[PDB]
Amino acid sequence: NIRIYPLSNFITSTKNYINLPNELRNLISEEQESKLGFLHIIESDFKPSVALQKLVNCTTGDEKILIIDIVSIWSQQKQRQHGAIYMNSLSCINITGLIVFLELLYDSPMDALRRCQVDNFNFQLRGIVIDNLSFLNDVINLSKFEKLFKILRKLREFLGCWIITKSFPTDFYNGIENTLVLYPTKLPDSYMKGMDLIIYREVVDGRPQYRRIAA
Amino acid sequence: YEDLELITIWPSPTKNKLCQFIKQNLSKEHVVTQLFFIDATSSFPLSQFQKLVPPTLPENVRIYENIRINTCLDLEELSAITVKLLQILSMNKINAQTEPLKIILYINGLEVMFRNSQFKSSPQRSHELLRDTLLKLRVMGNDENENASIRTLLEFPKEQLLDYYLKKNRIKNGDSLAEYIWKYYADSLFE
Repeated sequence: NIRIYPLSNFITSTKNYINLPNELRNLISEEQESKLGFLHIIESDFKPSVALQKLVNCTTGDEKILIIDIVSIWSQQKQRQHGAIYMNSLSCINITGLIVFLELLYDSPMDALRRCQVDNFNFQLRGIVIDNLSFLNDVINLSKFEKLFKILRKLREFLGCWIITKSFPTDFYNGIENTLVLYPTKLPDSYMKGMDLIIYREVVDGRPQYRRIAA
Repeated sequence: YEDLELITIWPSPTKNKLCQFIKQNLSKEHVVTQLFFIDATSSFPLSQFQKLVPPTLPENVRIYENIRINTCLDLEELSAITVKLLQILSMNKINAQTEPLKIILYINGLEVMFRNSQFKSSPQRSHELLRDTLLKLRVMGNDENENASIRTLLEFPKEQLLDYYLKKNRIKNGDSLAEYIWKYYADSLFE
């Protein structure tokens, strides 16, 4: 029954981990960050905050980030970066198409990546980013978001990518003239319970401050 | 034309500035530019447009043939127009196996369309159809195809964008549809 492990087991992984930018240090211990695999950011910004940009524009070498760009910001011609692959499709702007696409990515990464116009497969998929889960928004909503979480968790187990998602804060969900009127965002716990770090961005003056939400 | 963002809000443009924008953009050479003007009131500034861009001058014939007018009263009818524009774009891209097609989709009165649907359906249904149509228009305008493009402009009166003008330096119950779009769907606002 004795187990003796080479130390190299504890320092080697088949998984990628999220490397927080400065804006986000001092939120979790060094042990906690040594292993961020799922990060959710809540921010009121349409476009990505500078911390989100920093998390994402984080390509080492032959490494790529797949950006599922529901909002059509990151894949715009003037915004595109070399370290990213993009999915920006009318087949992938609602939660049913997104899950079909992510299921294909798990079953047959080559086929799914072909949709994103990847000619060559010479790279490690380091991360998947989905922007903005608030646009995928009963009790059937709970079902679809757990299904989304479960496929993203399977993806991380098989491919090793980390996952970063974004949503708008509670305000967006009030709707136009408050006509649609926990966390400071309206996503189910079937999703949020899965996050290793939930970050919230707010402006308390005209200063944006990032805080952990261990809510 | 490629100055334009995927979705731009134009607050309270004067009739003269709007006519001038249409005249400059639809007279570009070596491209086919069309304006689809979608409005909830049938209030295209025709009388001013005719003064600035006289239809009796032969150079102006094509501009008038490349403006398309629709009166659209709710989000259901806007979603149907968005279907037709996407059929036009798709078929142009296909047939491009010839001058590029450039569409400027200009929607005035979107807050009135939202208000109509909202009263005919539900708050959830209204916001869902608004969301589907704008996300679709973004992916459409973001397509890297060189043979056919679209760019959308949304007109709103200034008084519906107070969060913008007050930021850029009141009593409020939520965002107006203009403020909500400025925050959640539009790339920029052009004064």
